Amino acid sequence: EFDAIKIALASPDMIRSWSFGEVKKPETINYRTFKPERDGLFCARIFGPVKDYECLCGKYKRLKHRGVICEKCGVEVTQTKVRRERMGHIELASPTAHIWFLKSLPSRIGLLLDMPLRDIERVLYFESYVVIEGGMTNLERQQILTEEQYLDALEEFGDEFDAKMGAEAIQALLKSMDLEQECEQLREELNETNSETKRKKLTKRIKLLEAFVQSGNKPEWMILTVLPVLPPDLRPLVPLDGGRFATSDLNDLYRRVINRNNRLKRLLDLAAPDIIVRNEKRMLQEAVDALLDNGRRGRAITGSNKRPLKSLADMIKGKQGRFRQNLLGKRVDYSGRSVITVGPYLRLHQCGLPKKMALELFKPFIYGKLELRGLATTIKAAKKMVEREEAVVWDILDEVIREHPVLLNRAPTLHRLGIQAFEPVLIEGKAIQLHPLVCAAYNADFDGDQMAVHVPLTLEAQLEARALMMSTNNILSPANGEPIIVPSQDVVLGLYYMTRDCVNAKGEGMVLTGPKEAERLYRSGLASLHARVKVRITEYEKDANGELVAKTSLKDTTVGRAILWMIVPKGLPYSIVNQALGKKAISKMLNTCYRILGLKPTVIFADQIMYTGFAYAARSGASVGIDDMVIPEKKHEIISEAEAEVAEIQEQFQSGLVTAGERYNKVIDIWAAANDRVSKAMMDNLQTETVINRDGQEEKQVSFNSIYMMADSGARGSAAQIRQLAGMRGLMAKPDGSIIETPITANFREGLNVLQYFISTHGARKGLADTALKTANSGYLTRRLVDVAQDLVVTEDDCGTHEGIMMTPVIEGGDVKEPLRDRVLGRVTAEDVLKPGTADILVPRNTLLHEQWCDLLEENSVDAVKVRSVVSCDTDFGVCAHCYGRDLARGHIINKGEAIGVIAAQSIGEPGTQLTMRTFHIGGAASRAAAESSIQVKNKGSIKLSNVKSVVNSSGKLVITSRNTELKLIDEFGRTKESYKVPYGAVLAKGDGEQVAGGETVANWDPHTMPVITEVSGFVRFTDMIDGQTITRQTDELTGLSSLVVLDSAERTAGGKDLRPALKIVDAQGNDVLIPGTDMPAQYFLPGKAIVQLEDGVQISSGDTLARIPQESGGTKDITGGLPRVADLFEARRPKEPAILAEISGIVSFGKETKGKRRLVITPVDGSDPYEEMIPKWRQLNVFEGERVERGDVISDGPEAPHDILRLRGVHAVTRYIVNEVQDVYRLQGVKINDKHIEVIVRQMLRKATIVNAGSSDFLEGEQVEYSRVKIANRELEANGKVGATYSRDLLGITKASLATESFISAASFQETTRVLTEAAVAGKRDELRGLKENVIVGRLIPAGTGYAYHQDRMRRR
Amino acid sequence: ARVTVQDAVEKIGNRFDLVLVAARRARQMQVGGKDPLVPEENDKTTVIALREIEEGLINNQILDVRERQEQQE
Amino acid sequence: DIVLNPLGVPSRMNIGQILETHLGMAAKGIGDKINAMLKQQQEVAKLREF
Amino acid sequence: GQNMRVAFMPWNGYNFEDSILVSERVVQEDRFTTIHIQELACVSRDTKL
Amino acid sequence: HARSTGSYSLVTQQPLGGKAQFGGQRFGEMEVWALEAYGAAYTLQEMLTVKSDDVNGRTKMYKNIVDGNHQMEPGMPESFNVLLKEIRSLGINIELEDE
Amino acid sequence: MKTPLVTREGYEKLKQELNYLWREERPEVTKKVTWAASLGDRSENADYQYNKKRLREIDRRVRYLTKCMENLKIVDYSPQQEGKVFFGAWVEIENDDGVTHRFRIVGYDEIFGRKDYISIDSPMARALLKKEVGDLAVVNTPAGEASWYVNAIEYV
DNA sequence: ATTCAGGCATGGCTAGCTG
DNA sequence: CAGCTAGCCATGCACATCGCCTGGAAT
RNA sequence: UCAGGCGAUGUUU
Ligand SMILES: [Mg+2]
Ligand SMILES: [Zn+2]
Ligand SMILES: [Zn+2]
Repeated sequence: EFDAIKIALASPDMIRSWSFGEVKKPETINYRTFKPERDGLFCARIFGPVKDYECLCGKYKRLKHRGVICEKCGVEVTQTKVRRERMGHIELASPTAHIWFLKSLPSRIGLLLDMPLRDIERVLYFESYVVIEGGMTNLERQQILTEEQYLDALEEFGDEFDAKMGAEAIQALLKSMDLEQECEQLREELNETNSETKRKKLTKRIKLLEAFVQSGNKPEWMILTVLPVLPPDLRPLVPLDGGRFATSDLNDLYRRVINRNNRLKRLLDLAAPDIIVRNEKRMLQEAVDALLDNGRRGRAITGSNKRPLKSLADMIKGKQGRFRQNLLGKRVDYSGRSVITVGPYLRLHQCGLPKKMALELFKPFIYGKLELRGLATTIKAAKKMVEREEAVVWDILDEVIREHPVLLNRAPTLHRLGIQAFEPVLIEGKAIQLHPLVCAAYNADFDGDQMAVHVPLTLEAQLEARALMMSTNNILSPANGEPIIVPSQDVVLGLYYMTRDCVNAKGEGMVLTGPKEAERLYRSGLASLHARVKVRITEYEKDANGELVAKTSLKDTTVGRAILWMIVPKGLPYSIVNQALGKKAISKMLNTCYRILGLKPTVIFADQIMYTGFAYAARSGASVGIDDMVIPEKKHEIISEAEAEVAEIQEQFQSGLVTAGERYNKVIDIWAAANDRVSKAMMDNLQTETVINRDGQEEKQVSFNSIYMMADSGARGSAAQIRQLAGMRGLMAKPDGSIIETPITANFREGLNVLQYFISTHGARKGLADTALKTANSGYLTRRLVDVAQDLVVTEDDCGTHEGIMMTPVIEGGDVKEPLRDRVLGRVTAEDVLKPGTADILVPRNTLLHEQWCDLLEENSVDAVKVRSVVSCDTDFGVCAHCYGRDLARGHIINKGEAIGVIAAQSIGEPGTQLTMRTFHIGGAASRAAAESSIQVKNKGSIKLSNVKSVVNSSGKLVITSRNTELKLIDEFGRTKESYKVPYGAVLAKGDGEQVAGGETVANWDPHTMPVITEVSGFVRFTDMIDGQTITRQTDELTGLSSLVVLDSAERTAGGKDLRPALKIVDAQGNDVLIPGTDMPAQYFLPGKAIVQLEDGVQISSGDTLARIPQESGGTKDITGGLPRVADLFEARRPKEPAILAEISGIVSFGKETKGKRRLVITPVDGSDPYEEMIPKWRQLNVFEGERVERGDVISDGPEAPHDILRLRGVHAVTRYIVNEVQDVYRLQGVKINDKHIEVIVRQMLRKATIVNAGSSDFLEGEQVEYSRVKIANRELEANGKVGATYSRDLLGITKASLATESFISAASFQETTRVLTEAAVAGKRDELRGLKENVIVGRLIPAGTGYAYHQDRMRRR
Repeated sequence: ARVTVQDAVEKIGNRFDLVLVAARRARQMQVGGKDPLVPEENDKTTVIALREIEEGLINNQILDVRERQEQQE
Repeated sequence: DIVLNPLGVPSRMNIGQILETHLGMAAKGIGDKINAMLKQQQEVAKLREF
Repeated sequence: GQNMRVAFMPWNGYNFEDSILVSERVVQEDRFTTIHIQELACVSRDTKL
Repeated sequence: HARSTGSYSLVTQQPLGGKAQFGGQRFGEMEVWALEAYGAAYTLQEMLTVKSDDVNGRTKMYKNIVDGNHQMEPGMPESFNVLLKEIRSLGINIELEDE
Repeated sequence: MKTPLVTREGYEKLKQELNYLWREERPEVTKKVTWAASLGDRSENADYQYNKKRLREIDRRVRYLTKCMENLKIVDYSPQQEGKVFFGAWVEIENDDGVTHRFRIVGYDEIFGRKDYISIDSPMARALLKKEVGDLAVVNTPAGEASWYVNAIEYV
């Protein structure tokens, strides 16, 4: 029917073209004869009739007269719908300032006139004056004025001179203004600018102006001359029970406006004094302000009782306007809801449903099949039959449900499992029955939850629900490849007790021909359910070219385990079920099954497991008894000794050897130690407590205590809970956070005196409050993410490129945290991978990676892999297939079209509730601080030096004399795997070429002191060293020995203010000592405020530390929070004290000193030198003068700025940074998330860009634009013979890159409305659909799934 | 008589065009005549179409062929 | 008459209901004992002592 | 409420998560039957016409 | 509780809410996200067009259901038409365009 | 309030304890939490709750030890200069009534009763920053003033 | 029977003080 | 004439449900 | 049949 929506401003001509009539009077209705008032806010001769095709006069009442108006009251006859389309207007005598264009912050009018908003307010509220066409007089044009000044001027120049006040003046101004000359002069000025803030203001202004010109608009239209009224229906007048009517809001508002307008109109006849009409106009302006946005001026007008009545701004804004309430989620017919229960007799592709619900749902289908089989003539008797509920209907309903899937929904839908499908099977009762093995995916216990049904209607819909959402086709959460059909909590106890072993029970020591007769024994009751036995079993294996082959043998197993064997399908090995079968075991069982035998076997195997599990668990009967939580016989004595210890410490305190917090910490530590001892005691007294005879004497074994089983299985609870049932329940914090100083020496089995229970209450209540607030923030995060990645759909097949990124296994210097196999699985090769038999290619460059290829990589010690990412595709508007890898939740590569943005968003959002809120994330320096003073090699290999300048002292150790050196890790091949800096004067435990292993500490120093290492041995004198003048002899209490502290120029004397303290090596006598080999003197000169420890008459070595450089370093990484850390990382906030970096490669120097702060300058090798920047010198400097480095290098420390990282290092670098960071923040809390999704979010984060040189293009220089547009532009530009364009990618926070989008309705449905609608309105911004949320709004298809085929056909149409 | 669609996914490697193909065949069977090509089992057109797909004798190609052959008239 | 789920007890650390169950068992024990002693109608002195 | 004999043991799934199970010996003696009372109102307005 | 075809609200021709008022459920925003997550599209279309908004839509739908022919005809929603009117209430001019 | 002065042996011991906590203790509780999360309920579950509590408690310890290791001034001074009692010294003190005591003076982090267990900020040490063998020294206990006498000193 | 008095976090902006 | 710079506003705050209650004062 | 108040049930450190 149509295409792209368009939006613009409105002219009075446009409005009068819109409306059909004109309002005059404020009345509403009679209250007496409920026919509407004449010519008012409900008038047929304006809006239209009430009853279909019946004039209010009561003359014509039949379609015979369709289309003619009345003559006594003059009303057109038409369907009553029209009162949902026609519209009306109002005549305002005075003009009126619209308000969105006045207080949007920025102010459109405001910067249009280049005028202070305050004074513009003053004008529009009648407390000032302003000039228009001052002429050849003393005054100016924009010159605002006050009362007495106006009076004096009129006294002196009451002539042609003109100034006014009120909206008319704004109107005259704007209508007078031109735009061409404005643009010319402003461009002149911008050529002539030199100040950046001025440039910023002027460039905003010029952008707005040139846009306002390009679009076909006229500024004066920003001032309402004629206001349109909303149609009648949309402001309905509902009657209440009683002779009253439910008052709306828009009615009251319009009525107020019309009263005020009519009063003013009456006032312009008597020519009353002007103060009156001024007060009048002020009232009217404030009223129209109220109607458009009640609540943006001062105190908002109230309504009936106390609250701001709702206005149109609220009709659209907020969590309750139209967008988030009636266009993104609509209530829907054909549905219902009820309570759930279990019903384990179901195969997991079917679910219960109650008769009465069904017979209410499928009423249409029933009607149809009825009149098809010919049992009622019309629909009437049909409905009568289906209400009376006679016989045949139930059979009919069975015939129509048989194969007609349905959808089940639960309330807090987080991830796309939140809606699955099923087939019905009719049940009695009144409560939905639902299979057990899905109550984990729904995250739905049976404590009284509620679920909703939905019934697809059309045929495409049925096929969708079956081929995509039926439960069998979801055995893997798209978050991460682990299964989701994990058997949950009883079935596990079942299988557990079904497979285990004692040492001696009935039937031990016999042989069985087959699992068949095994089960036969166990039923007959002549052999225990578990007793080790030799049996025969036969297994299958597909080792051939996809072909099954059998082999049989005599295994040693347990009878029950044999019974379990009769369910495993043909293809597994046998060792998968020959152990305890906890929870992890059965999980990887199903997993291997799915990886090796397709899908159908796995489904049927899951069902059989659940059945047999419930059966044998029941036959087992694992209760819980109070005499089965054994308190160890040593709790008493341990608490006794603890009390003795705190008594000793209290004695020592009142004897005077400790302080307050000292006693505090001492006590708390010894209690904690006692706690741990108790825990170990109970765990040993339970887990293996069973000791029995074997037909010999005795031998211990794992126990049969019910609680230990219910824990070791993996069903519920663990060491922690069994602790809080047996041992003391540790310590309890208090609201202050100060942990309390007396433990709770009791436990839930014994009693509790009051105080203890009270304190535990403290704890629990604080917990609940945090649950609430954290939920809130999690939801908000999820929403924001899905509104930024919404518009990304896999749209082609092969970008055909050669870029990528590098993946390496993450190692913390020591242990490897996550292996290369896991970080690579599924994502697709970028280049080829040559074996470490170099010049021998192993795998091709453009291949998928499944598990066999994974193992092939593992079997050759693959160092790193270059892989295709998403963040660097080459697609127009889309993201190509190969660059996205295995779509988790399915085996093969992603299909051409499956949207990814949304699933990615939901996955990064879901676990979010598990994060904390207020802690301090310290996963980023645990190893940094632990390895500051000692360099940590990561992998095995020899030690290589780079630009060595060192010497081995007489102590027998190698120390380096310059920063020029670098560390490399030689491999067994000859390349470089690891690289490291070289601290000045480091300690080298190893040497060069000395083949060593990986992870070995070979260096040490003080990370707070640069050494003053010598070159050779000798003795030291006080060469150029004077106390008071140069140095000071400060006494050092807490070390015995004292030292010499350098007195800087700012503190020392003046006569030696410049004398540089020196140190020359000498012999025992003091002869002249030069540099070894060279004629140059050999005294080292001391920097300022240093600490010399040695004195006269001291022997040193070749490179011995003479003095010490006090080196301060602040590691205040306390900014880290956790969930807000995630927030800020997707926000791109600038951290508090950002570390500055190296603009361009070159040498460095200083400049002016103390301009409030210090300066810095850098000169390239051969480039533009004058670069400088102001540094607050109080920050540390990790740099020296003579140091020459490369662009993008670091200079100071602290956080690392994403902005600068982007603009300096590389897109690969920035994306790697964000992924490592956010992954660590999660994985610290232990939640697996494949990295693809974070990658795709980052991509959408950096979608905009800016220009550098116009080239031959068609843009302004200082202009912002989306990357894709300009790339496709300059591509076809270069296609012919012209010059390209220059640009720069720039990173933006999500809450911004949402708004700054081609489409606008997208934004308009997100987080605010006024800003977006106004900017778009002044822009005149056309908008194609081209996305998802749009098409969901307008209701046509979606370019995501099947809609992808549809939209391609549509685009091909033209 | 249908639980999963794996064989269909195999015979047409899209898992989406499956939907459209099946729907088209189903409309043919429900609106206007054109009796099915497999022994039915008192089952609805939907399952019928998926089944005739996995039998491997219906896809977009054959559909357009037979539509053209009708339109021959 | 009612069969709850054992695995619910260690999870929700409310060990109480198990003690409640035991003590109730004792209660109904005394009850049934008295009921027998009364149905086999006896001299009241036995009830007194018991 | 009332006091009933109870026993803790899994029993063929039907008490999977927290689903109590109840035997007909209860629903016979009417020892959870409840009584509810609703209240319905008709009115007599006097509208023109 | 369950509803097939009952009343309809007056401002925005949508089904009502609650039970006492004989209405139907609510198909939440996050659920629309889910359905977009799967490739399912026709389901979403007739989930928020034929069963909620287009008056002509559901009349046609009902008349077709009663005779076997399972087939929708989308048309335009109506709450959106209301959104158009309430923005037009202000100084703005919003429109559809050429076909 | 504090003093960054620490002895090198305890420094090494503390660093090793840090490494122990961060390598072979964190990941096990990590696995337990990742496990427990896969259960359905979270407010009706306590295993996740208390295991998370364990994480919080170990995190606080590692934070404290980290800041310490950042701000530890080390003085591994030898017996080079001896004659007074200033730091890192074994000290015998006796009462004029028979009460005797042997102890070594160390920094704040080295007080767990085993070998050398007295902090400098204690009034005892504060009255002994430098003394001579055979001298009186008094302190101000909350129950009044006290007195003892030195016996012997051996640094190492 | 008509009528007129307990929040937080963040970002954006504007006078207002040093060179 | 420029670079902060502290102080003052705008805008934001999960989803789903059920029951009950009350909707201008003066002339 | 609309808007508010109140209370309650779920998921939710
Ligand atoms: Mg629940
Ligand atoms: Zn008429
Ligand atoms: Zn690509």
